[PDB]
Amino acid sequence: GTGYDLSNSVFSPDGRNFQVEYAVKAVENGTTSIGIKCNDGVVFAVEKLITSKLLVPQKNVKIQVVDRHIGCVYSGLIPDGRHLVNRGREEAASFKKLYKTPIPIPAFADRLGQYVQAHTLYNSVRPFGVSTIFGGVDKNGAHLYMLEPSGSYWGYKGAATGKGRQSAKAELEKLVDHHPEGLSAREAVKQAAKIIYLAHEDNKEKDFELEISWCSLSETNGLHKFVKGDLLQEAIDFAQKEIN
Amino acid sequence: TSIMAVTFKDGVILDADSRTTTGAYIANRVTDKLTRVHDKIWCCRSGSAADTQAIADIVQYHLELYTSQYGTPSTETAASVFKELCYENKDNLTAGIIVAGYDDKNKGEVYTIPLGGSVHKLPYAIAGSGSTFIYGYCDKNFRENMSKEETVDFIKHSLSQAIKWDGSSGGVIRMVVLTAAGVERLIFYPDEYEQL
Amino acid sequence: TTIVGVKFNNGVVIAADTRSTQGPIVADKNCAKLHRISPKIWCAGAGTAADTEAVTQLIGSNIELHSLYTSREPRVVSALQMLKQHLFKYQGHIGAYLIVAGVDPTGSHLFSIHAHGSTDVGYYLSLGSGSLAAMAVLESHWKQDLTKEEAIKLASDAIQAGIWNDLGSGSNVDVCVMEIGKDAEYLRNYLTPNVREEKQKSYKFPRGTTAVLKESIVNI
Amino acid sequence: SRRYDSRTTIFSPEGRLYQVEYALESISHAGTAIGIMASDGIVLAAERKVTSTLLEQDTSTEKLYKLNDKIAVAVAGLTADAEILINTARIHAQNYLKTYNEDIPVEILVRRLSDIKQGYTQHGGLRPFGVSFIYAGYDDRYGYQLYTSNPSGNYTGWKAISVGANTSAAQTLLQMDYKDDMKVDDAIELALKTLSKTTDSSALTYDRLEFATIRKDGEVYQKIFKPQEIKDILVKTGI
Amino acid sequence: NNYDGDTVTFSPTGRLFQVEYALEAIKQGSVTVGLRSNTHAVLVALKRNADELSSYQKKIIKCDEHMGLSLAGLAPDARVLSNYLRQQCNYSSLVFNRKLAVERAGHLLCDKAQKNTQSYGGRPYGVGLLIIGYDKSGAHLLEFQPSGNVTELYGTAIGARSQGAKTYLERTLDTFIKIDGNPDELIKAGVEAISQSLRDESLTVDNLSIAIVGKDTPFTIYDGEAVAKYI
Amino acid sequence: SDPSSINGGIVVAMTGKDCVAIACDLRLGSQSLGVSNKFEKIFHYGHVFLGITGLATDVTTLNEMFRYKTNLYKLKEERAIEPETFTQLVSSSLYERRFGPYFVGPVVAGINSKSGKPFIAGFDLIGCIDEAKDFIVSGTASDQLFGMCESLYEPNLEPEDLFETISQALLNAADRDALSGWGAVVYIIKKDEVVKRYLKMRQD
Amino acid sequence: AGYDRHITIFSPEGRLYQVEYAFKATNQTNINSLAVRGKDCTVVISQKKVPDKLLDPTTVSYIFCISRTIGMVVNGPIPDARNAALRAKAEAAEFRYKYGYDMPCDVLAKRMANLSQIYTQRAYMRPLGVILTFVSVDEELGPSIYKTDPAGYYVGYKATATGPKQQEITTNLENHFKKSKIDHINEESWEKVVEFAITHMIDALGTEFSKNDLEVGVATKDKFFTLSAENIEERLVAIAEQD
Amino acid sequence: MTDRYSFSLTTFSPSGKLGQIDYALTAVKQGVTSLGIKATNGVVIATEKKSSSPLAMSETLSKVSLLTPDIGAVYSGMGPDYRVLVDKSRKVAHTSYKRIYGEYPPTKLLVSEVAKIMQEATQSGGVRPFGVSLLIAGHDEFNGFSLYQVDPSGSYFPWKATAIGKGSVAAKTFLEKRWNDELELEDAIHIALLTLKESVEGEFNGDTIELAIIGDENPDLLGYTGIPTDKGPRFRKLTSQEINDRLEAL
Amino acid sequence: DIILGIRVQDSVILASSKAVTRGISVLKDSDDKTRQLSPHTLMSFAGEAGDTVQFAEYIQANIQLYSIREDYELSPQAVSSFVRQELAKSIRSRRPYQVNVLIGGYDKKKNKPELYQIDYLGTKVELPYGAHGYSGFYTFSLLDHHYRPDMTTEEGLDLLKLCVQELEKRMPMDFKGVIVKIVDKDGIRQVDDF
Repeated sequence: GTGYDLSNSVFSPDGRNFQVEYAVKAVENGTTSIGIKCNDGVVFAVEKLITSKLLVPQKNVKIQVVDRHIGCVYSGLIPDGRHLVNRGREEAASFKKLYKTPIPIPAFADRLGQYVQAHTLYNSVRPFGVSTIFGGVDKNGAHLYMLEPSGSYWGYKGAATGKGRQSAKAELEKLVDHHPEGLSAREAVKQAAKIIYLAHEDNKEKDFELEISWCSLSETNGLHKFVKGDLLQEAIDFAQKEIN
Repeated sequence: TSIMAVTFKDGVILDADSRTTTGAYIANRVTDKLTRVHDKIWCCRSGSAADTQAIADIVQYHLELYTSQYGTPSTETAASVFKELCYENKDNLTAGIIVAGYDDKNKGEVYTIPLGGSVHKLPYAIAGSGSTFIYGYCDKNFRENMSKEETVDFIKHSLSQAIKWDGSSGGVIRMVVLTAAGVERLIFYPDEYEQL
Repeated sequence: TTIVGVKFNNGVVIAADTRSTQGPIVADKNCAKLHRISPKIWCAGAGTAADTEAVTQLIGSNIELHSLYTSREPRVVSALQMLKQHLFKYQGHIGAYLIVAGVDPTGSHLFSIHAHGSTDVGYYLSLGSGSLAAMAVLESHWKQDLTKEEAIKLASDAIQAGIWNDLGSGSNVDVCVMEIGKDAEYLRNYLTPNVREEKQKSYKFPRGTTAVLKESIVNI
Repeated sequence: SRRYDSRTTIFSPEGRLYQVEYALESISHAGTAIGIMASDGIVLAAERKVTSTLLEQDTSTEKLYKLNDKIAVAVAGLTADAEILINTARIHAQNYLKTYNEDIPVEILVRRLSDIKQGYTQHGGLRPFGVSFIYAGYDDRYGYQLYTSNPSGNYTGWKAISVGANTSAAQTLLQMDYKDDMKVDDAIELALKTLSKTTDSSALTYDRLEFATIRKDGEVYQKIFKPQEIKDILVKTGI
Repeated sequence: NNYDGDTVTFSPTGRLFQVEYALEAIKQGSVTVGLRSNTHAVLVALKRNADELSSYQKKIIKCDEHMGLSLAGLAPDARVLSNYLRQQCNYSSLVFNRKLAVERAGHLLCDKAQKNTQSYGGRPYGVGLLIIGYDKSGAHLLEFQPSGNVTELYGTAIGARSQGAKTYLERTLDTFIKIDGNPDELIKAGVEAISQSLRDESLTVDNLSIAIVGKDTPFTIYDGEAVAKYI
Repeated sequence: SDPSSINGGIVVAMTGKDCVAIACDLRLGSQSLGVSNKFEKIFHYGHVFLGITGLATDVTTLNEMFRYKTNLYKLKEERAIEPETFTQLVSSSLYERRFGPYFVGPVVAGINSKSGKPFIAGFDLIGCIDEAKDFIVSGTASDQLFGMCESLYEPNLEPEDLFETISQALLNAADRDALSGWGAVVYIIKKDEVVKRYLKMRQD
Repeated sequence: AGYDRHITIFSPEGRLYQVEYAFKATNQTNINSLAVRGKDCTVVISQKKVPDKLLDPTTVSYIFCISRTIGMVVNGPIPDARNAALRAKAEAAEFRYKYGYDMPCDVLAKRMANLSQIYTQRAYMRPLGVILTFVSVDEELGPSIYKTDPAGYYVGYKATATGPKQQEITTNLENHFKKSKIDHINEESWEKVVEFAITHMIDALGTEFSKNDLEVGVATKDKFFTLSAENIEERLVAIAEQD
Repeated sequence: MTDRYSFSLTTFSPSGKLGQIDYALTAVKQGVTSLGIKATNGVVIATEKKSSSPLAMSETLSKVSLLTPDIGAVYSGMGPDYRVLVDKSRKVAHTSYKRIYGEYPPTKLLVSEVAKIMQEATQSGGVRPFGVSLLIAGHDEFNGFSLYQVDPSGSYFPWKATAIGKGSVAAKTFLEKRWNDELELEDAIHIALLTLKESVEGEFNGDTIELAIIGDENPDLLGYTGIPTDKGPRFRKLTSQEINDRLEAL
Repeated sequence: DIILGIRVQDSVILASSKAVTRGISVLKDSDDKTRQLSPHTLMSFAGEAGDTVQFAEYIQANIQLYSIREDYELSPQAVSSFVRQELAKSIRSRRPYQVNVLIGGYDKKKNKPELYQIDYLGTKVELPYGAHGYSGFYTFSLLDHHYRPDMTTEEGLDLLKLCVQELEKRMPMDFKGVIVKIVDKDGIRQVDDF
């Protein structure tokens, strides 16, 4: 459908906002990132493609923390994701200043959804070219959400985005089938690494670095922390072992 | 005035006299100083009547807006909203507030917000002009986790002395009992508490 | 000024005197101090005469527009909220002390608003210089379950106490009775206990007593 | 939003303002208005375009307006746009009286409106006013003055001018019969004769006519003719 | 195509052409090379002149005693970004008495550059920057792009023919990353890298520009006779 | 200190039998110094008369304001403003500046062209409509006029008898006020005509 | 120039095409809903489609609790539905603050419909492609259904349906009201009204329902609430019990 | 993010016509018919209420609305525009006139304010004209009963009787034959119903038809007693029962 | 501080003191406290140190701008009405102009002289003879005694000599004489032998 896709706020005769649909095409080109909701927290994993050996390992972090209990991972236009996360940090700080409590994840997800959606209202602005998997632990459990360029978001047992989303979603579905009682935080980290490695088979042309993050009540006391050192290497070893 | 809030085993009781004075004249002798800012969050107002009423109206609007968006607030959140208004306008609004509320997880909570705009969580709180005369009595007699009957008897004794010694305090004693069973309103007339 | 409101078993009655003073001088001997905010919501104002007239006229405009917007009979609470929020916004510079009374689909109401934006609910109220004199009568004679006649007599008697005992109150008694089921009846000059007596002599000057320099006809 | 902008305030490749030319074309389809300046007064006459037996001619004042106790204007083009300018003209006339305690000179009032019309023609991106005015007024300096202004913001002084439909025919007729030493009563005839010839209807009748005069107590009066008064002069003038 | 007229339009394939065109402006600029060891970070910039009657336009800009950057593309945009970077480094010192971290400095540029790629009225910065600095975490090197993407690297090159220098750095990565406490040996490595990007010219005293920052070395720029020994 | 007492002056309005009377003194001064004996304080906007007392700068400012407002009213309405409508126009205009108020006390007087009944109304400096059926007073000598008008005035005075009453009330009140005097002007307003008269009075 | 189809301005036929296209956006979720009024309650029944196994069904809701007494079911894209819900929640709270009493459902429909009109006149703002159905039990009017559409139009309803199969549901409601000759469902409790609404949703759509296929909101005096999956299951059991 | 439509979307075409005004007037022509008739002692404004669905409570959607107690308006064209435009008219009736002069505006001045609102949309940047034509009927002590039509362009004219909307041409022809300067209000209502009966295609009863009149003051609708100078609204809606009674005698 | 003005049959005579005093000493004894607003309109002013000249020169620019714009000289009535409005605007502004002015002009259309006294509040009054501040306390008794509308310019100047002599005799301050200007049908001229 041409003619109606040159502007951001225009409905096509079918009611479809094409520019937002084109923004989704930007997301589908990004590196695959997933989020797994465990029985007491959430786990985030992102594939970081190694463009060249000259990138210093472990410095180009792509998972972001908001306040202290929300972690955000996104795929698509990385600058757009940072713009969205910068707003979330402002929204989270504003909520804490006025209400004194850390912003609830369902409340935070709405704050971001209103912002992302507001970018589809006017033709003087462009839609976000990122789908953001975000979540954390709040007063009433763990929450995992996923935004879209249109501003739509839902709660997920496990979310996947980026180029390997179709591959990753297959293994996320297997996790919920095999573990309906709830997956443990430590096992979720190992499974998160395995899913990213499997999803990378859609990007075999280039090497990648796995980055994991997670926020569990029992293990981080409800705060968002990165996987590093021994725990990261066990996940990498497990992911390679299953691949081999 | 004389406002008071006492946590007890099943929840929290807010209490106050009913007299408001403009000098020696009692402008209204049956005032209701207990204000509902949310279903199970109530506040006691002392100081300027215009300022406290304005703050209570704005806080109720904020907590109503909070509930529609982020679920039911806690008593700590209600006190936080009070602090921002009382603190960000401390040079204009001469308001001292006692916020008491009930929620299932934390049971009864009491927050006092003195004239400065700071927030203090307390087992029991007393404010108003008449409170100064019962600082010693309340401290000696307050106990943790008293029953509803003991707390009401404790509050009746406390306010009867605050009413006795303060000219700017008197009238009927109005209580609001916040518990899991709901909100209960009690009133005690001078013939009931004056000869305790 | 003397103003009283008396809630009775099926409505509310507000009364006021009709004397307006500029210091010790009586500028208006028959000022109407009861103002409409809507057909069945009425306001009586003490303190500055201009602000009470002006504040009610502004709120009365907004009540009418809001009533047309919502297609509903105005609430006395809406008048109270917009009235107190307006007064609070000006931090007491608008020296309007008001008794707002009326009937709405939710019953009969009687509030008093102070110049600083504070409000109180009551079954009988009084404002003005004669408030203490009027409240003495209200305290002595008010009772639960007053009939319309008892309330009108009590309200008028309370105003009379201010008229006789307060220098700032006098002349006549204005009464407005708002009952839940029927229209508000404005009893202008309900009682006129201060009718002036005949003068001892007639001061009709004989024509030509005044000296005139020039006479002219003015075009309209 | 840049794609939807029509670029109102731009020059044509041959140095013309497109929207002002189109606004003038709009005015050429409006009812004719005629102004004639006589030795002892000014005559403003206009032809109502919208007409029906159910239209209230008695109070349908839509082309002749009073700006002051001394100035009036006849309007051709968008009636809605004119009333916006009419009210600013009235306010300006009172602002001048408030400041200088004298009645505003006609040229000063005309210049202010023409400056308002020109503003929409050069900046702001909004469409021009589609109204032409004929100002008839009096002041101590120049006496009886007759001006006309158009959407472009240009204004000129005239002895007899017509705006609206059939200006070419109306102007030619005025050229043939206008005598400098003529009285108002002759201007009453000339205005009606000119309209009766350039009117697009079969005949000219009192229901189609707006008519006003400015004439000299030794003080200038404004008379906006009521329908019965117009009907009287139409018989006297022989139309 | 009609999807490249403004910066607020996605193409049917999800591409922002106006940003791609800004990236093309960098490829027209002269090659500038960046590399670092654990102790020192070095910028080597090839400077170009309009005519042999003209001076060579400067490529290295100093933001602090501990931070600086080289540019490729629209020099006026570099001044806008370098001035903004100075203010952020300035703000950190005044308000915190804290040297702005190079990583944090890069993210501040990323946030500023992105704003022009999402709202109408502005344009992407048609300049790529190599930011080097030394802070309490060691030497750093960042590559900034008009799209807002900022990458921390061992070494890199931007500008015309930068692929040759970039390819050399990849082969030599195992070597120059170990040059600790020997500033002049890094500069030789960088100069040898940028020499791989020369097409029809040779480095000269006036053509070449070098900068270095490290543990004890404040950000210093070598131009003219100063770089005579490295050529 | 008090702006309303700097320039002095007084205005009085009385009602009769199908006629209104409005009168004022002609003194303008600077406290003790009398500057002008021709400073008229009564202005008409058609068939409605406005007498403004108080600060002379505010009296002049409001005259040009109400001329501005009433002139625009007659262009939009195509009819002259009636005394009752004008009374609210004055009231709102004075309140529009509650916190920057004009130090003036106006007195509206006129006969409604349609109903034909006399009308007079008074005001404070911030616009309290003091509508009276008998008489209105303003200015420095309001105390004197109140007692003087309250005794002489009687209902339903003929236009000839009303002139004697209002003029005598004005002259005797002005004679006992330091800042008022230097001649007075009386308007006798009837449904069909208006008569303007200048009174002989003490020039000290 | 084809401006008329891209911004809210009149076309040569006098039509606002962008508003017409916003109506098409409402049906893109393929969710059907209906609202009925009882004697003292209002019930909103909405289809709940969760084809994705990774979704959390608890969060897939198109019914919003605007106020304590007012509820709203939206038809159309969720991002726009949440935009209207947040604005409605802000409007209702502001109304209570300014005017001292809870906002009536009809006033909120009017307030939200006036906003939709502004988007339909200003070229800056696009219409929201959502249809908002406000339900409550007003303090004066009793049970109330008010449906707003992207054009800025709104009206009260005896019972209303929305979605692709709106016509099919409406005829069933039309016939039922024709035979009963009354303006409301004559039941004293909302459990029977919910069972009534679910039965005609089943009949009109001709599909069996499970507890996960429905999302139900009930408006009563002084409270609007949404039924949980377990509460909806009880209603489904009763329907299968023929009573 | 900012509002970037600071330019006018209504502009003169090479033929001199304003495209958006003409299209706005077209939307009125497909609008539901409405008419007004001015009688010697009142004005009657009528229209038919076509319902979106039989389940819609048409009583909740009033096409005839009160602007001031003595002024009422009916529309033809786009319903939403009339609703917001009426809200503006009621507001400006207070802010611009009543709050200054203490009394409600006359019909001529209120129509001018409404016309100014419509004209502003015809020249201001980033807006389209209102797609409604209003028939505003009112009374004032100096001009008496008056009936005005306001167009999307902001132009307004006074009418003895008029009809706007789908059947305007047929209605206006009918009104010309029937209208005369001797009509009483009871006769105008009879003529209004007869004219409206021709336009309506479906059911013709009190529920599908909406009438309002400006006539004698209704002190029973005033809501209070004791102020003789207050005499009550002159604008009155005829309830469905009242219309149905007159239909039986039609 | 002396500002006097007398309107005679054919002209207006404005006299203003020459002294300028700043605190302890007299800075200047030849100051001209007047501005020519138009060829036939003259404005004398007195008041606070800086306000008098800033206001007078600001007024003169607007009157000059009007004259060039319409190629027409404002009448003295219009100029005084304009000047009064600015003083009225300022008296209730952030920093009022504390300036008292006399506006004497010749109306070439009515062929009559005009004298207007406006104080810093904005109180415009037309007088046969005017004065500002305490200068009118000493002079009005003489002017009330000797003034007649039909005086010639020579008689008017003789009357100003009496008014100035009385000011010299009884007023404590030394105002260093007066500069006298006459606004006539022929324009504005200064009397040097006074």
